[PDB]
Amino acid sequence: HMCDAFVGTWKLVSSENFDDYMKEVGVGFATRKVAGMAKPNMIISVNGDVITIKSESTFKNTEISFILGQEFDEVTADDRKVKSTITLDGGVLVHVQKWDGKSTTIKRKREDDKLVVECVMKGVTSTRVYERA
Ligand SMILES: Cc1ccc(Cc2nnn[nH]2)cc1Oc1ccccc1
Repeated sequence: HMCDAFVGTWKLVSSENFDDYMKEVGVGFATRKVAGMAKPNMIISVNGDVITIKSESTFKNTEISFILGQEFDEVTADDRKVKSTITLDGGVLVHVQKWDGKSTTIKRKREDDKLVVECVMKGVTSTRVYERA
């Protein structure tokens, strides 16, 4: 029941400061522009201890499956090869990606009927708000 409130299909409805976040991460111009247009559907499911998060959009379709606290390899939508660990901290899913001596954290939170995604790279945060699809 660990992620009950996250499970479901969610659609992006707003984004703030995402271009700057992507710049800070190192994403190039053309990828930033096409990625920034995307309105993904995020599909979260749980089967036993395995959590799956899919992101489907015109830009890219991605899928990760993981166990909390157990590091895994991820190829991000912008093609970084990262080492990821996802944990639950006080009801927030905290996803840390490490690559090339850099780090970024993506937090997913349930707030009212929304799922809020906060992405941080050094001093730069972006907030992406999803609603149930
Ligand atoms: C690369 C990347 C970094 C951070 C985030 C933030 C995020 N995670 N979940 N919701 N938003 C998304 C990223 O990838 C995508 C960008 C656009 C469309 C599809 C995927």
